[PDB]
Amino acid sequence: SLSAAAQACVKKMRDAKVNEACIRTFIAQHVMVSKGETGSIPDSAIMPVDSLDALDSLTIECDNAVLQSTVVLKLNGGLGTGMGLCDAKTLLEVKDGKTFLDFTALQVQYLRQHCSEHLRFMLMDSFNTSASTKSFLKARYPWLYQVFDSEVELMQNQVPKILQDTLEPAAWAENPAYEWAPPGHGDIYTALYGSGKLQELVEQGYRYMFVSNGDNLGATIDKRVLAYMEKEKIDFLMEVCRRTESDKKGGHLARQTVYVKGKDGQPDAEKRVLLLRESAQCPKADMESFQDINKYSFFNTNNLWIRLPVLLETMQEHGGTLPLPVIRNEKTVDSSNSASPKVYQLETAMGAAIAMFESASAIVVPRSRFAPVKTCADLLALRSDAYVVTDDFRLVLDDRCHGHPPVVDLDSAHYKMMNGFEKLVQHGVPSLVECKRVTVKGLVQFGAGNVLTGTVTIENTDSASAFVIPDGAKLNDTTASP
Ligand SMILES: O=c1ccn([C@@H]2O[C@H](COP(=O)(O)OP(=O)(O)O[C@H]3O[C@H](CO)[C@@H](O)[C@H](O)[C@H]3O)[C@@H](O)[C@H]2O)c(=O)[nH]1
Repeated sequence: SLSAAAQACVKKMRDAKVNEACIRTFIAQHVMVSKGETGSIPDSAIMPVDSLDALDSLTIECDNAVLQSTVVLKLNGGLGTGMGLCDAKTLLEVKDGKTFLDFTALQVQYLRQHCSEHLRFMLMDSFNTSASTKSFLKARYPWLYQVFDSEVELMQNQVPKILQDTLEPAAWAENPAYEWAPPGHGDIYTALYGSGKLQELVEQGYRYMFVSNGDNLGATIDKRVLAYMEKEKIDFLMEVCRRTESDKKGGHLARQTVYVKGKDGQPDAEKRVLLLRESAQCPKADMESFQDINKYSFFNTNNLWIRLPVLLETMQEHGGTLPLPVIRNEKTVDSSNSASPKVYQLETAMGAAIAMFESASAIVVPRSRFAPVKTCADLLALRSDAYVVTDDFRLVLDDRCHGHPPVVDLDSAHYKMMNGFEKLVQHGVPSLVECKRVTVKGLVQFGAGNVLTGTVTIENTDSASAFVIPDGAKLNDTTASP
């Protein structure tokens, strides 16, 4: 029996024609929250993972059948609020004249010309990113546009922001659209299930799905992963990378120990269960432990593989939902206005599913399968010569980097927003391939042919005047300033 508040959310969602699966999923989360669940996973409750197989040790590729039964999906429904974006992040340029969307399509095309001509490709969009994405494909990749509605787009759900006190759905007279928020990428399972698409794919013979973030262009299908999954009989596989200094926004792997006292005579059998802990799930006042890349050295790339029939059946047996651990995000109904009421926005992360299948597992993969873009600082790295384009169109770190991406640090006051960062490279993107660390303090502007090497800091202590770096400049292990 639901409290009045929960019942009000259900009513609001029904009135707005929200899919039943999404409502059941959101409500179970609301029940948790009402009982005290904050979403936090304390350090005392988890332990490090010390042993995982490595993709580098694999060699056998899957058979044609298995490959043909694999669907590719790219997440594309988030906001780049932190980077001051207002539309799909994937529409931003990555290399001269090419956007994330450009390289994604080229990737699909390449696989359709080489691996499987009928490769099923999908994009999960939000209503905020849907139209922009469709129009881009229509003008640039018509072969994708023509089947956009039929097979490519998965529309994520929308859930109501709830008042922090009573947990009642919040109202915003000025702009009611602000009463709804995306539910996190963890919503993919729910949307796949509720729309009937998950069932449809399984009916058509699809058995696996390879999902990855829209910002990560180093991720494509590796037939060795499929063979490994087939053999080891794994239903869910998370690709994790050895954590570097640059991995601060995202989640890390961890384990807990479960005791399965199975059998007569045989004793306490210990069973390691894995789980994901997003930055937002670390108690705010214990963040340094989440930040210690030695304690938790396995960082989630969000390159996930899921066996569709199994996902479908476990959701069916569980009331038609995937009970992922809730993440309680705090904000105000009108993100911009801090005078607006405080609210909780319940979300889930796609990788949290690793805790939902008995045979779930993780695999360490090389850094080439992970080129993240969470900040403008990451965008700088991706744009610089540090990253290169492969033949199958993935963006990978240059060989000279040794799996070590440049540690970029830009003054949050001038470059956190895309408008600020865009003026920083207005005159050209500095070569960073031979650069291990570059920091920029104060207002600065790169000139053309700028080449950094070793550890380079650029200080503009002056402030009131943009320190414009000369053209052809060359900065090696130094601190350049006016
Ligand atoms: O409701 C949502 C929210 C996000 N996204 C998309 O899904 C990806 C989510 O990534 P983003 O918000 O940029 O990053 P995080 O959620 O902070 O982190 C994810 O990606 C990190 C690797 O970059 C992992 O370490 C984390 O565990 C994983 O949750 C992006 O393509 C988004 O556009 C959606 O489609 N819908």
